[PDB]
Parts: sequence; structure tokens; C-alpha cells
Amino acid sequence: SDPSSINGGIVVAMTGKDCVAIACDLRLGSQSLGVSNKFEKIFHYGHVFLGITGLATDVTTLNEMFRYKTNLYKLKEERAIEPETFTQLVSSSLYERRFGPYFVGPVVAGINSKSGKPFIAGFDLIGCIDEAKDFIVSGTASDQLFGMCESLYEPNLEPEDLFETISQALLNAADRDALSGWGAVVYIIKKDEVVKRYLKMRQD
Amino acid sequence: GYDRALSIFSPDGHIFQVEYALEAVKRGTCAVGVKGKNCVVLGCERRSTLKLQDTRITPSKVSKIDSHVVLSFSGLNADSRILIEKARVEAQSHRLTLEDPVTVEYLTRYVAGVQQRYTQSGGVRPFGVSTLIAGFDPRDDEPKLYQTEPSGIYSSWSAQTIGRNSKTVREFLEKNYDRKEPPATVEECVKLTVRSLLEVVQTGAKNIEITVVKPDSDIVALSSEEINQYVTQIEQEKQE
Amino acid sequence: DRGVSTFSPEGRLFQVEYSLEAIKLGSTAIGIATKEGVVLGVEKRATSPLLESDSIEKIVEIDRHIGCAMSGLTADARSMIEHARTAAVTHNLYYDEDINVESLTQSVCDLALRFGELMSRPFGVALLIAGHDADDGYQLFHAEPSGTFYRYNAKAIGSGSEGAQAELLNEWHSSLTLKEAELLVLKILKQVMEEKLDENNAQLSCITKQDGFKIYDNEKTAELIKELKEKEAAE
Amino acid sequence: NNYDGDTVTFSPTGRLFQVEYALEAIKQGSVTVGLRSNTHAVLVALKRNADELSSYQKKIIKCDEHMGLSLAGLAPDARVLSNYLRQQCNYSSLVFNRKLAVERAGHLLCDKAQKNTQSYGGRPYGVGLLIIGYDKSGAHLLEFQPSGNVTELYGTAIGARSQGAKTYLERTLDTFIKIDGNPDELIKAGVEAISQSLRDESLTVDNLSIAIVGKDTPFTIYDGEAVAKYI
Amino acid sequence: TGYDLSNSVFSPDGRNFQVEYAVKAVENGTTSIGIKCNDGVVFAVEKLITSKLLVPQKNVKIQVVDRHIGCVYSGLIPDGRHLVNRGREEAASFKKLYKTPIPIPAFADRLGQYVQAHTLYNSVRPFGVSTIFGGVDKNGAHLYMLEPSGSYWGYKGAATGKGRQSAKAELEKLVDHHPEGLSAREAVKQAAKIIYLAHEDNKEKDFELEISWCSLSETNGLHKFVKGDLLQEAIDFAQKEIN
Amino acid sequence: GSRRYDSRTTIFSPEGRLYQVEYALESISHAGTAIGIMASDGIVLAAERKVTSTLLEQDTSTEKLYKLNDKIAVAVAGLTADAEILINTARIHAQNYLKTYNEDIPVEILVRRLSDIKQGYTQHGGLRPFGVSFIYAGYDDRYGYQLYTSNPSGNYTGWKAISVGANTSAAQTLLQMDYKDDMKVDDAIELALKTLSKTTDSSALTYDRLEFATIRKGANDGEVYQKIFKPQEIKDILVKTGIT
Amino acid sequence: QFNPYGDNGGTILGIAGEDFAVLAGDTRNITDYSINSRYEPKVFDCGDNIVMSANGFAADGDALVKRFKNSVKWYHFDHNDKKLSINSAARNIQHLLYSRRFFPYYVYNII
Amino acid sequence: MTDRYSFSLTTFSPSGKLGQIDYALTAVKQGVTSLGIKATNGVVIATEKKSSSPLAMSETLSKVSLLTPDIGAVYSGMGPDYRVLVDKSRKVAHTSYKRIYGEYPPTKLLVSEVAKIMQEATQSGGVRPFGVSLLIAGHDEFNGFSLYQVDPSGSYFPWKATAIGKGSVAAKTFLEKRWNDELELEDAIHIALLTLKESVEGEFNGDTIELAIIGDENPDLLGYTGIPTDKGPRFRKLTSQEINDRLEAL
Amino acid sequence: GYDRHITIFSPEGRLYQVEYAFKATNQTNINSLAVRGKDCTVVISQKKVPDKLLDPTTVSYIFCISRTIGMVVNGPIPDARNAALRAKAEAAEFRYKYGYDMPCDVLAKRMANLSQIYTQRAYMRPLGVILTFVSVDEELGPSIYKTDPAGYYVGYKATATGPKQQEITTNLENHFKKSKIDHINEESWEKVVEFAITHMIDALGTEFSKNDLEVGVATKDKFFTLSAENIEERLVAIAEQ
Ligand SMILES: [Cl-]
Ligand SMILES: [Mg+2]
Repeated sequence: SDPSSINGGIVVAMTGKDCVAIACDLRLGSQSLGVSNKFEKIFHYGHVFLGITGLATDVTTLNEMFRYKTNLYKLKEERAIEPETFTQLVSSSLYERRFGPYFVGPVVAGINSKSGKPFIAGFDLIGCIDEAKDFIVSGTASDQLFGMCESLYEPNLEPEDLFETISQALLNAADRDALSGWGAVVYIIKKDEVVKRYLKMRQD
Repeated sequence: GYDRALSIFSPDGHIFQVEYALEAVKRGTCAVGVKGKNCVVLGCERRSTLKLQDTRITPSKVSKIDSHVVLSFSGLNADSRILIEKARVEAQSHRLTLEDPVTVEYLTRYVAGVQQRYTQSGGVRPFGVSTLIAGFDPRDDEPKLYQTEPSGIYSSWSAQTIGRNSKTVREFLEKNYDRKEPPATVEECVKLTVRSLLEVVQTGAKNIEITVVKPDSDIVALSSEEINQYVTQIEQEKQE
Repeated sequence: DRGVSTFSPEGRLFQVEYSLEAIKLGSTAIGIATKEGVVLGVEKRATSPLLESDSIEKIVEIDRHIGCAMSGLTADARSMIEHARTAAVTHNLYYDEDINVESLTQSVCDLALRFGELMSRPFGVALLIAGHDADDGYQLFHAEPSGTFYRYNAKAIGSGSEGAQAELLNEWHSSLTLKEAELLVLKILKQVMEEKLDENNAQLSCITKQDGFKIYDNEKTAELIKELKEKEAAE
Repeated sequence: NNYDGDTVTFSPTGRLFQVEYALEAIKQGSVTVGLRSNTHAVLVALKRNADELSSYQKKIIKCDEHMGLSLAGLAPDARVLSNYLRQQCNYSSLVFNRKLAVERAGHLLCDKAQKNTQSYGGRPYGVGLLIIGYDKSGAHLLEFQPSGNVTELYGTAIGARSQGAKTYLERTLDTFIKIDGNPDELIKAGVEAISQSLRDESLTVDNLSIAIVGKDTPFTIYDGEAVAKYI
Repeated sequence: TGYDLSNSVFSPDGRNFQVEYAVKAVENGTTSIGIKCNDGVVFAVEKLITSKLLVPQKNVKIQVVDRHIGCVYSGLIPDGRHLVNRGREEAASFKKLYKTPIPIPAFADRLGQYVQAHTLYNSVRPFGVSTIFGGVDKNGAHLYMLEPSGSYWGYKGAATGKGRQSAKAELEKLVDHHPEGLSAREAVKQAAKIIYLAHEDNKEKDFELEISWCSLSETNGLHKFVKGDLLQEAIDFAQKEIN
Repeated sequence: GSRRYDSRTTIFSPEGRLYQVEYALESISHAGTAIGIMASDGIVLAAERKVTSTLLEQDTSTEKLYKLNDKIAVAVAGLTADAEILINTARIHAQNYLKTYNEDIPVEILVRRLSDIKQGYTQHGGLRPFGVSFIYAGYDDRYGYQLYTSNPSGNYTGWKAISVGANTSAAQTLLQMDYKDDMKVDDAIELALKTLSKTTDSSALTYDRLEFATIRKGANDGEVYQKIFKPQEIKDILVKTGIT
Repeated sequence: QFNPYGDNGGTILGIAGEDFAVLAGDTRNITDYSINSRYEPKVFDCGDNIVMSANGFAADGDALVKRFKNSVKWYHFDHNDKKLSINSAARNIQHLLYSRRFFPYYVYNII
Repeated sequence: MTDRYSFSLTTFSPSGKLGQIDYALTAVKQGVTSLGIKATNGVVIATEKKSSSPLAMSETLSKVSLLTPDIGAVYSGMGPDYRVLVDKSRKVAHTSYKRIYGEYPPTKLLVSEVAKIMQEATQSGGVRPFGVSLLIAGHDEFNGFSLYQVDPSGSYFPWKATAIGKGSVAAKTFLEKRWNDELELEDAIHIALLTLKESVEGEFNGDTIELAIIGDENPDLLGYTGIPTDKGPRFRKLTSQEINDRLEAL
Repeated sequence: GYDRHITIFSPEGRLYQVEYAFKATNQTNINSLAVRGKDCTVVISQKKVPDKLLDPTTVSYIFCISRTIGMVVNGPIPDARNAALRAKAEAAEFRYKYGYDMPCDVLAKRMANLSQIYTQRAYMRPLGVILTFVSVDEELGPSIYKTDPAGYYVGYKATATGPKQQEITTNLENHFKKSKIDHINEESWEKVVEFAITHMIDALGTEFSKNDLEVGVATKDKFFTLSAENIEERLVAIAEQ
């Protein structure tokens, strides 16, 4: 019944030293039933990355919507949108549905191309921004991710160290949630290179 | 909203805007329709003032309204798109509500009704377009060929032409087309359609388009070489 | 320019008077009412020999007991016929009965003056509405774009109207049979038509209480034409 | 001239030509006569035909059991205005259980016609009406002009050659007003009045149209052999 | 030129010729007047008897708004009725919201704004009437006169129509000869006289006199028509003065 | 009323022409010449800026060549302000199609529609038409490289090479002469610039009086790249082809 | 909560003969256990030799009869004083009733 | 009532001219001279305060207007038309941008929105074109400093320097000789004052001249402290005294 | 020549309907004047009651828009009242929405914007009036702001409007050229009214009785008009020195 927990899923993002990381599970379900193990929840618009948890139809709908809006932004501005600006666009677009909201938990991750500063942010379903320095969590295992991130995270981690921290936070949180798992993906993001790694995890 | 009455009567009982819409049709490229015993052929002129054209992507003169009905026209090109779109929407709407494809007579009556509506509606001008609508009714082997015009009147024709120099090709068809014995085959029907256009067209190269429609949704457009063979045979017989 | 609903100094609506000129250019239509039925006949007037004449539909069914012939800008008649048919059938829905010919005619004429700056101009077509009901029997009406309708024993509209009306003045009497009326319409049509009258360029129809509204076949009309020629040659 | 293109334009002398042209349509229309006593009110109308095969255009329309009118000019405009009266008479009955006063019916027609004379796009009504009725203050006769002017009268006439009938009624004023409790004699005076407006043609059985309303008489129309008595 | 063909168009003078043409329709109409007295107002009007067939005392021209305001006008009669219908709507909405009956100055502006609105667009025609109106409110008696342009002022006496000059001259004499004021019953008598004197400009056809009044003492501040003996007394006084 | 002042923008002449469309075309004939040339391996768009000034900031300027999406571009001839209204509608459009079908919009579908909008202004509404002619250069996987034009009438046609704006009569003759079907982009670039150089009303054709763009499959492997040329890049290609 | 319906009781009876018909009904009007009126007419002459009675909720019954009487009046105006047949009246009443299909007239009707 | 002018009042003539736009440009020509010059580290916009009466307080009438903290505007032509355009330009900067992206629009996009409004008045029903030409100077992070002209047609062009109105032809010639790509802001202000003196007849001082700049951030004009990233508006209107100081070194 | 009937541009770039609306302004043949004191703003206007039948108390071109703002109009009374009613509505709406009294200059701008719309939109005609708004603003002090049919508005040290505005304008110009200040250096408003009347007398060259003038005075937190007897007292003080 609860739209935020029908399909299940999780997203987590972390900052490092001159880098960010964003990760998600691959599960899509109908409550107890597992339907897909290839439902990626992370999308990118230029160099800005967006992870979305919650109701899958709204996840898909919002992706197509932000693709729409960022493509027009670029044609008019003659430049790619930045994370700080995109974060405001997400907030705006969610609050315009204040009394009929998208049942989602978005997470923005990216590096400002000009300043070089790593940036992450999270939202509630109606646009309240959570701009954090350390990490952002979202999904059905958000409580689990908070416990892992808060204990495992330390500032100024290098990309290859940050990878291990975010991966372990995700994996162990997912294994304590019935509605999350069935695969996992981690994006490691630097100012001009991005690596994407699929993790090996238990498939139950 | 803009409500101005543009189409109105004049002292002598004429609606000039509807009559001036017919002048736009007179300017348009020639289009011809000929129905045989078991088929209908639609011929269309392409003015050769425009070369360096990309014939792959250029809007074709004959348009499919459904799988069993086609529509050609003479007059303003942009106006014709609006009629064709409406006709296509209605064709699907008819299938959706009555579970049968439109008859050629029904589709013509709809298109003609749209044209008429634009002759007594405020803020709009008449369509500068006359159409030839051809095809076969579902589960029927009798050929159908109708004509419409800006005023909204429509009628069925054994053979008919519209557009520039249509007076000349109609003259040709009136003496060559026999009702008691129409073109028995596809060849005879296409040949007569090409012959009629050769009275007006100029060159028989890329200026003539032909589209054959047969029963049971069998519609095909002839190529340049196939048409050129008809042009060759006609003139070789003429040299005598 | 000038308003569409403007009065002339003589007290007439310019647009209504101009629409009447368009009707004079239209093909001839004749109606004759008798005690055995009402006959309706029209000139088809094909613009070319290649035009399949049977597709020319200038006589039209409104209901089983009401028919209609037209003259002028015939494209304008389609929405009037549509309204008439809807009115006739809607009344059958609400009242479980046939609708009076006068009431139907009145419903059509209510559209006439709904023009201004609603539609942008008056209709450019006149209608002969013929029918039968239990109250007033066999009736023939002439519906104009002015919104006025007159009942007639016999009436001609179109290009040869005043010549035909003068002929209908002399020929009509209250004891006419249906067969006599059929021949009389054919006689007058043949007189005012440009081309020679035959079964392909002219159409007959009638409305009787028993059989209702019927458009005549070309084979049936052809015999009535042949019957006419012989009776004119008889004296 | 330059000020007759639409109804929204005054002339330099303060005239409204479109309204005056609408008034002209009434003068072209067939004659109709109205007159009343203290007990009854009568309408007499000369109907017009297109030709010998045609019927005679109806001139009188019933609005309620106690009210109705005769027309002169554009008949479709009379149908619109009479329909409006029918609705207003009916609104008064359904809401207030009250028969509409004839004077108030005139005020409503005046106000409806006026809106058409002050606004752009529309046109004035091209018809004149003679309304008769019997209400709580007795018998009544009204004359409606499409300018908006409505006038309560003892008797009157409108249409072509209406001046002849109007003069007759002006002489007969003292006589016909006293015709109380006698409907046939009041109609006779009306038929004799409309006869003063005739030339060439005379009153035949399918030509004449009469209507009456009174104290214990609902609004009824007489046509055909029902008016042969008065010829 | 062409500036007079359309309403709401300024001429090179700065004039609205269409409104000036509407005034010509007012000047063509019958005479109507208003007289402000000690504790109220009196309205009177000339009704031309076009024919003997006109029923006497039936075609009433003076109209009441609410229960305390009287309105009379000269020119196009339907335009006046339209204006009064609006006045009644304005008065009804005022009382609905504010409880108290509409004050006369407040009412005057409601009409003024409405008439003025019909000089702002070419899609409407100006009003073909000058309207004399007034009554009694909490602050006493008020008399107003409103032109086609939307212009209105307060008046001691007012007159409009074909016999306005004759009337105005007579009103000016009353103002001079009665600085302390005029009584309500006197004003009715004087009103009758002025209409009779103003009838010399419409002397072809005979006429019918119609008078109304609002007075704090005589009518309890309510609008009433002058009827019966009081009307006949005023007619007799008027007939005596012309002879 | 208001009827007095209505120009009646959507009516036929006695000859059956649309007055305003014809007059809009007359306006466009005074606009800077724009040329499109389609090759086997790409498309070229060339256009002439109108009598510029030395104080005009060229590198941030855009009056002729606009980007509709990653695959489709347009050259403008006529009122720039009118063109931008239509350009933004076309951009929203391509995005609506992409959101609905999850595929890039076919070129013709985008063209047909801008042309349908233009058509509407000639048939209803009582408004003046858009005084704009477009040359559409685009690519999709159905027809490959495509050139279209649309004008204020709302009529559109496909081309191998085409010009709009000023001196189209002279420009079309020169293109018809030197164009061949087996032509390549580098050759088409040269043809476009040579044609402008001969048809221009200016004394000489320089980098500051030109806007230039190409659509090439000359992108790393099976994909398409749009290149809007910079002022310095236009200056280089003018020297390369041997015009300056 | 506001209940827009009520029950005014009463009973009606229609019997058809060979060349006649009767429509009877009691004259009592009630709410709950109280009597409102001992004589409140419930059967009406609607014109054209038709009698009608709407039994149940009096306010809806009075409104329907009032509307049908009005329908008869306009049938005369629109169709040249033609007599409304009983079968035509019945069909007309169906459309009056079904026009409020989603907020019904709480009455059983007999003509 | 109702607005019954639903048809265009600007239409193409047989020659292809849009008459009302041409006539609007003629109204701009009659208007008082205004100019704009772009420097390396700023932009300057200037105009004459043509006072209608000496009793009128010319300080209350502002020809140079702030649109956003980093964008300013000046005009030539009809003043009332300019005033309403500034009101709409200020509002559209919020509704179509700031309320969406949480930041002020870049110069070119705000100009684009203003241009759109002026184009619509050239095609929509029952309206005339705006009788003004705007010069819009501004700064934004990714485009730097910029100067745009916007005409009655809705067309806009970026300029290094330009002038509009009464003596624009002479003023543009003057600017062509003096302008280079290495100008500092103070040099541009000096050139602006020289250029503007040629078109002015009467008094030439800080009280008769209106001049503003887009330059460095003004933290003193921000109104609050505590947020490092908020450094204040780049738009600044020069005072009467500040102008007179630079007229002594003229 | 339909470019002279509606508000569209002529070939010269002019709006003739706006220019003709300016000419309607002087149709009443009345001259007005406005000046500022230290604590007050005074506005005077000629009063002409030609007809003896008129109630002179109702003849007025000065309006009380709000408690603080007063307005004098130069132009025909129907348009004047149209503007007055609108300004009153706007001033009231402003206070309701924004929680403080509408300033004089803000109201002037708002009315000027409305006037601008009539010069651009075709269906609406310009009002043939010039509106002079006066108050003692809580931020700006004594204030005079004037609006015209073109949609133009500006603040004033002093101002004059009417057929003989130029004569009054120059008279005021010459006074402020001597004193070298932007106002009338006077404590009481009574003496500022006396200044206003005196300088109108000198400029127009006509003497005034109590019924020939109409005076409006703006002080802190209220605007009010003077009665005939208040003006008489003012005229007596002028004559006695
Ligand atoms: Cl505003
Ligand atoms: Mg499991």
C-alpha cells in the first residue's frame, strides 16, 4: 500500500577528496515478488548524477522529465547544468506537485566543473533540500544506510578507498533489507573521468 | 477570439472567398483520377521549376488516409496537410467506434463537410484545396473515385482531373474514356492516366507521379523507370 | 466594411437578400402536394459527362414520413438535414410518436437567422420539405434562409422557378392524383431544364402514408418519362 | 448615410438609422389592428400569402391563457420575442403563482429590444407587436416598437396602410370602449377598423385572422370558417 | 475627418463627437424638470399626447429606485429605462452589503461611472438621455442631473429636453426670489407651472402632466407620485398662471 | 466598432494568393542569404550576417544559425525575433517526442510541425504570419542526412542544395551548376562559400560577416556531431578555400 | 448530516376500464407519527384528459407534477395545440425522471 | 465591452515592410541619446536626464534601472513604455528563472525574455509595438560582462559599445575610434562622458546626467553579512558627486 | 488615416489619440497649482460655477483619495471621477495587501502604468485628464507627483496645470530662483496657502473671492479641503498686508 515501499530500492552518495561516489541496488519488485535485477536508479545529465528511490513509475517519469529540462537548459544557456543549480531545479519541480507528490527520494551527486568542489544533496518527496558534506541516503533501507555510513565514513577519502567504503555501506545495509538487493552499482566520479562498477552480492 | 465573417455573400449572390479559393486550386499542379474495371489510378503533376530537390523526403502528392483509401489534391500544399490529418484521425475514430473501416463515400463526406464548415465559420478562410479521394470499400471489389472542392460539394466520378490545365486533360478524358467498357486491366488504366497527363505535363521524366490502388488494401506507387516505359510506348505509337 | 446583420434602408437584411440571389442560380426543384401524396422532383445538372449522376443527392430522407429537396449552395444543406434528422428522431425519443411536418420545418428555420459576429453567414440554400402526419395530412413547405416558411399546394425553387411557378399556377387543382402529379413535375422540369430531360439528369420522389418516403429508381422514372411523351403526342 | 452601418452609431442630428430601418420593415408588413373595451381586448390581423398555391402567413401568437400578440414585419423576430414572453409569463406562474401583468410584459419587451440597439455586433428587432391581455386591472392593449418604445393604448394599428384604421379608431374611441360584455360587437368594430386599410383585396375566409381575450375568456385565435361569421 | 464615426475617439479638438450627437437625441426629447425644496425634491415631466387612443395616466415615465429615489429623463426612453434598471441593481447591492439605503451622492456616482463607461469603447453606444434624479437621505435632500458624457452635478433646480431654456429661466427666478427656501407643496405647484410654460416649445400636440416628489415631512422621505386632488390643484394653479 | 481597423490578414486575393504570405516573402528576400548543401557524409549550413559593425561582439552573437537538438539545426532568413519564437517551440517539441517515444525526433516530423504552426497563422486567428524562412539541416536513422525548407505559407520541401533570403535566384543557379550527387562535405563547404562570395551584395566576403555550421558523421564511430563554427574557425576555412 | 429526502406517506391507486379510467389517492399528509394535513390533494388534472399523482416525498412529487403540467403547456405551443396522447405523456415523464438519475425524484408515479 | 481587437495591428505591406515597427524605430530616433560601453572589468551605461521642467525633481525619474543585482538597463524613446518593460523584466527574471533555479538569470537569457515580450507586442492582437530601444548591460559567472541592444521588433544584438537615439550615428562613430579590447572600467566611463557631451546642448553635470556601471561586487550595498558566497550587487548607479569628480579630469 | 483614430504609431512615430487627449485636459478652462511647505503640501484650483442653478458645493475637481493622499484633476469631470474612483480602490487594496498606507508617488506610478496601457492597447481610450497627487509622505516628506495621458509621471518641487500653466510655472520658477530652496520656508500651512493664492493672483492677474477658489491641504497623517469660510479668512490675511 505504501507507495514508497512497493518497488523497494536504495541509493547512497558520498563525498571524498576531489571526488564523489553514488551507488544504488538493482532490485525492482512488487512487494514480496522480485521482478527485475537490472533496474538502475542512477541517471546522469551531463556530469551531474541523479539517483532516485521510491515508486518506480515516478523514478522513470522524473528521469525523463529532468532529461527534458536539462536538454533545454543546455540549448539556451549554451553550457551544461551544474549540481548546485540542478539541485534547485529538482526542488522546484517536486514542490510544484505539493498536493499530489511524486513518491520519490532523489539524491544529487556531482562536481562543479568550474570550482572543482564535490557536491551531494538529498530531498524529501516534495523538495526539501538536504545539502550534506559527508553523505546522503535514500530508500527502504535508509535506517540501515545511516548506521553504516555514520560509522564507516571518514572525510577526505581517495577514490579507490571511497569505493570500498560506499560499497560496504550499501551491501551490508541491503542485506538487512528484504526489499533491497539483487545486484548493486557504484559510480566513482572525478572532475573529468567517471568509473562504473557492478558489485557481486547475494541474490536473495 | 477572432470572430470576423470573412466568407460572406455579395450583391450578385456569390461568396468571393470561396471562389478565390478555387483560383488557388487552378494555380495548383494538375492531378488526375481514373477508375478501371478492378482498380483506380491517381496521377499527379510535379512542376520541374524545382530541381535540386530531394525526392526521397519531399512530401508525396498522394497520401494514404487508411490502408484502403488514398487522397490526392490540387491547390495550397499547407492547407492540404490539415485536411489529410483530420481525415486520418476520423478514419481511426471510425474503426474505433464502429469496428469497421470507413467507406470511401463516408471519408469523402467528412472531408467535404470540413471544407464546408470553413465557408461559414467566423475568423477562418476556406481551404484553397480540391481533393480526389479514391479506394475500395471493405470487402468490396467496386472501384470508388470522389472529388471535393472548397465550397464543400462532393461527387463521384468515372474519371476526373483538377488543378492547372485541368480543362485540357478533362477534354482528353471525355473523348477517350468509355463508360460501357472502362480500362479492363491495370496497364490500360495507367496508360490512359499517363496519356492524359502528357497533354499538359511538358516532359515525361520526373514530372509524372502514378499511384495504383487495387482491392483489399493493395496500394503501390510506381517508380520513375516503370512510368518512363509508359511514356516511351505512348509516343512511339504516336509517330504514325 | 459593414455588419453582417445590417438592415438596408428598405428594411431588409442585406445578407439574407444576397443569399436569395445564390438560390436563384441553383438547379430547379419542384414539389406538388396532393391528397394521395406529395411528389418531389429535382434537376441534377451534372457539370460533366464523366460525373456519375447517381451520386448527385439533391433529394433526401429526413424521416420515414418526411422528405426534402434542395436548391442553391447544396453543401450548406448538409448541416440543415443533419439537424432535421436529429430533431425528428429526438422527438420520437421524447414523445414516442412521429413529429409534425410543420414542427420539423420550424425547427430547421430556427437555424436560419442564427448568424452574426453562431455561424458567420446565412444558408445559401432553399429547401422544399414534404411530408405527412395524422393531424394536417399531406403537406409541402418552402424553407428559406430568412427563417420564414410558407406552406404550398405546389412550389418550384431554383433557376427556372418563376417560369415553373406560373405553370404550376394553371395546372394544379385539389383533385390531382399521384400519377398525374408525377407527370406534371416531369413536364415542368423538362420545360425549364437546359439539357434534354431523361432518367439520368432528373430524379423523382414521393411521400405516401402507406409506403413512406421513397426515391424513385431510374428505371421507374424512365417509364414515367416515356408515358409523358406519348400523352403529349396524343393531342 | 455614413452613420447607418451599424446600430452603435448616432448620426449628427442624434438619430439611429439602423433602428429606423428596422422600423421600415414594419411598414412593409401586412396590416394588423388592436382594440379593447373594459371587459375584452381584440386583435384583428390581415394575413398575407406568397401566391395562390401558398398558405396565408400566421400573424397572431398565443403567449399565455390570458395574454398574446399580433405581429408585423420579420416573423422570425416575432417568434423570438413571443418565446421570451412565454418564458416570462411562465416564470411568473411557476415562481410567484402569479399571472404576469400586461404592463410588466411590455416593460420586459422594451428592455430586451433596447440591449440590441446599444451593443455592437447585434441588430435591432425588425418587427412590431400588438400585445393584448386581461389581468387583475382589467383589459389591456400595448403597442411594441423595436426601438424599445412600448405604449399602452385603447386601440391602434400597425403595418402597411395602418393610418386608415388608426383614424377610424380615433373617431370610434367613445363607442367601442363602451362595448362591455359583448365580444361579437367588439370584433365587429375591429373588422370594420381593419377594413379602412384595405385596397383592391377584401376580407376572405382564409385571409382574416382574429383573436380575443377577456374576463371569462381565455386567449383564443379564430381562423378559417370560424371567422366567416364576421365577413 | 472620420472622428465622429466611432465612439471613444478623440477629435483634434479633444472632443467625443458621438457623445455630442447623443446630446442631440436628448434635446429632441420632451421636457423634464427637477426642483429642490426645503426638505426634499420634486420631479415633473411633459408627456406628449400623440393620439386620443393613448390611455391617460397609464404610460408612466417617472421611475422609482429603491424606495427613496426618483428618476426622470428626456431623450431615448428605452436608454433611460436601461439606466434605471442598473441604478436599481447598484442600490440593491449597496443595501445588501452596507444595510443602510444608498445615499443620493453615492447613487449619483454609480450612474455616473456606468454612463461614463459607455464613452470608453467603440463597441458600445453612449446613452441617449439626460437623467434628472434625487431624493432624501440621512444628510437631507439632493437633486442631480446626469448627461450622456457621464457628467453630473448637484442642482437647486434642473431641466432638460426640448423646452430646457424656457424651464431654466423659470427655475432661475425661483432661486432668486426664494433664498430662504421653497416648501414641498409650493415646489409641486411651481413644477406644474414650469412644465406648462415649457410646453410652448412643444405646442403642436397637447400634453399630460406627471409629477412626483420625495419630502421628509410630506412623504416620510419616500418617493411617491402626485395623484388626485393634489395633482388637480397643481394643474389649476398652472392653468391660472398661463392665462 | 473594431471591424473598421481590421487588416484581414488571412484572406485570398482575386488571383488566389494569400496577401500577407506574399508580402512576408518579399520581406524575407531582403534578408541575409542562407545556404544549405547536403552531401553523402554530412550537411553544410552557411549564412551571411547583414551589414555588421566593427563594434558588434561577434563571438557571442547568433542571428542566423540555431540548434534545435543534438541532431538537427536551422538557418534563419527574415525577422530574427519571429524565428526565436518558432525555434523555442521546435526545441520543446523535439523534447516532447523524446519523452514520449524515448527516441530522437525524426527530422521531417519536426519540420512538418513548425510548418503546420506557420500554416495556422495563414488560415485563422487574424494575426500576421511569421516573417521567417528556415533551412533545416538534420540527421536520423531512417533517411540519414536531410535538408528541408519552410516559408511563411507553411509549405515545406526537401532539397539536396538550397538557398533562402536574398539573391536566391542567382544562388540556386550557381548551386545547380556545380552540385553533384557523389559530393563530399569538404567539397560542399567550398561550394557554399563560393556561392555566397558571388551572390553577396557586400564588396568582399569576410569572416566577421558569416555564420557557418556542419553536421558530420565525422564523429568517433557511428554517431553525429554538430559544429557551430567560431569566428577564428570561419577565418581559417576562408583562407583554406582561397577566398581571402 | 442533512437528509434531502422525506416520507409524506399516502397511497394511490389507478384502475383502467374499457372506456374509462380512475386514479384515486388518500388525502392524508404525514411526517413520522404526526399528521400535517387531513386534506392535501395528491391527484391532479394535468390537461389533455390526463390525471397524475406522484406519491412518496411530497416536495419531489409537487415538483414533478409541476414540471409535467409545464411540459404539456409547451407541447401545445410547439406543436400547434396538438393533444398529448397518454403514451406520449408516459415517455415524456420517463425523461423527466431519468434527468435526475443521480439525485432521484423519490416518488412512485401513476398517470 | 470585451477587447474585440483580436487581430494584428502590425501587418506586412506590399514592399515587405512592417510599418508599425518602422514607425516605432522613428519614435526611438526622436528620443534622447543613450549609450553603453563594455570594458575588460566592467560595463557602463549612460544617458541625459532631459528634465521637462526645472520645477520637476529629475531625481525621482530614473532612466537607468536595476533589473537584477548584476543587470542594469537604459533606454531611448518613449519613457512610459520603458517603465512598464522594466516592471515586466524584473518580474520575469523571478518567475521564469529565479523561482526555478534559485539564482538570477544570465544577461543573455533575461534579454531573451525581454525581447520575447517586445516581439509579442509586434504580432499579438490589439496592441502596438513598444516605442523604445533598450541597452541592457550585465554580468554573470560563465559569460562574464556583456552589453545587449533590444529593438521594438524584439531583435537583440550584443555590442562591444554602441549608442541609440537622437545623435546615435555621430556617437557610434566617436566610439569606434576610441574603443579597444584593453579598456579598464574608468577609461570606459571617461569615454562615455566624452561621447555624451557631444549630444547634450545645455547643462552638462552630475544632476543632468544619469550613469551606472556593472563592475566589481559591492558588499557594502548587500545589506547583510554572514554568508561568504553572497558578495553583493555588481550593478551600481553613480552619484551626482561621483560624476562631477570625473568631469574635472575630462 | 485610421492611425489617428486608435492608439497605433503614425509614420512620424507619434500617437495622435494621446496628443488629442492632452487637448481635452484644458476643456474645463481651469488652472491648478501645487506647492510644498516644510510640514505640508498645498494645492489650489480655480472654481467656476457659471450656472446659477448649480449647487456650488458639489462642483469640485479636488478628491480625497485616502486619508493621506489628495488628488486634483485637470480635465472633464467624468474622466476625473473615473480616475478618482480607481485611485481610491488602488489605495485601499494596497493597504490591505501590504500592511501600510500607499505612498503618493507609488499611487502616481500605478495610475501612470494604467494610463500607459491605454496608449498601447487599442480597445481602451486614454483618459483626457492630468492627475496631480499630493501628500506628506512618511518617508519622503511633502510630495507632489503628476500623471498625464501619455503615462508619464514625475515628482515636483511645485507645479501648475491648465490653459495658463506657463505663466504660473514661470512665476514659480522665478521665486525658487531667488530663495534657492526646494520649498516654501513656512511653519504653518495657513501661510503656505496664502503664498499659493498670492502667486496665482500675480501670475494670472485676477483677483479672487471666496467662491472663486478651491483649496486642498496635505499634512502629516491627513489630507483635507478648505471650506469657503476658511478660504475667506485666507483672502483677508492677504489683503491686510
Ligand atoms: Cl502597475
Ligand atoms: Mg529473497
